[PDB]
Amino acid sequence: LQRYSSDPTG
Amino acid sequence: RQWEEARALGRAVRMLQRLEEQCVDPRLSVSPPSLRDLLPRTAQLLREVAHSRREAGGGGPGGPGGSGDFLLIYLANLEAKSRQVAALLPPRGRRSANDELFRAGSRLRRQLAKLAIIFSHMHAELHALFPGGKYCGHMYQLTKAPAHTFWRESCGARCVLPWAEFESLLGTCHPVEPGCTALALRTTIDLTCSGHVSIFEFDVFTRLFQPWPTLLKNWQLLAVNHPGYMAFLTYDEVQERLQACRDKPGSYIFRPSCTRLGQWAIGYVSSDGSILQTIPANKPLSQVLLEGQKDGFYLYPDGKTHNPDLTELGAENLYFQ
Ligand code: NA
Ligand code: NI
Repeated sequence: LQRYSSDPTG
Repeated sequence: RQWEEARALGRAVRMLQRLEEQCVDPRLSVSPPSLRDLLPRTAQLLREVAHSRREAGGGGPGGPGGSGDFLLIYLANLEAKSRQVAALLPPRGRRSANDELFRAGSRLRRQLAKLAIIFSHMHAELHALFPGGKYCGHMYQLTKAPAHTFWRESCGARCVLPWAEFESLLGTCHPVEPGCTALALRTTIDLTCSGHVSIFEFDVFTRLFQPWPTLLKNWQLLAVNHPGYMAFLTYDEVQERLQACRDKPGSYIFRPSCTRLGQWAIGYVSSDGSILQTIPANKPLSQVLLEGQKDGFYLYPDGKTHNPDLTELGAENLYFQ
């Protein structure tokens, strides 16, 4: 898996 | 005087090479920070520094706080830290040991991750102050201008300072309460546990706890007194910690990213129960938590119910930006 996912605040 | 520093750099490099051998155990690591990537990474950078300075008119002036002084302290510390790792995970290696060194939650495991983090920070500092071996500490630019202004008016061209002098200087701008508060701050700022604060270490901290007018306030409210703040944790440790909070979607904890220094890594449990980690750019931490709260993502620090109200701090931080 990717390590650092997208910012969920947009 | 031409050859002491060279001997120092050489001694270090050989020691890194020797320590790399002791990290023979498969369970290491391999997620950042990993001593096994770091050791030869740091070794080569030291060679570059050694090499860049055979042929040097540089870099910069050479009083205390200059490049020569920086390396004297830096190398001393690297050696100290290397011995601690040596002692932790002997010998050549020998067999497969120690089993506790890799149980999630164990003490040794924490002792090891903390050392691994120190190595990551030690390499990061060197890479920042001697990119490609070439010293730039007399020109280095801090990311947040008011921090930069401060560091250059207080410290001049110096890239490094003893803690005591640094505290005194910081104190005349943001007062530092003596005792346990002053100790906590030192522990947070002195990433390399060297007893000295570098223009790099200061860049990290002033970015992490921006904005400048509330620097210490932010550190106090969001780190010292926030139950979601986890000092000096690795990524894998976060994953392990939040395993228990997989029940409570919205549970979260935050720490400084290890691979993007100056930045935060929020770790949260999603709706699905999956543990996700995200690095925000490039807002104050107060803005990050408030928005994550308001959107349902960041609700329960350490899996616990008390989430400090940061409404005023967030407003105060936007006002100062
Ligand atoms: Na330090
Ligand atoms: Ni120390």
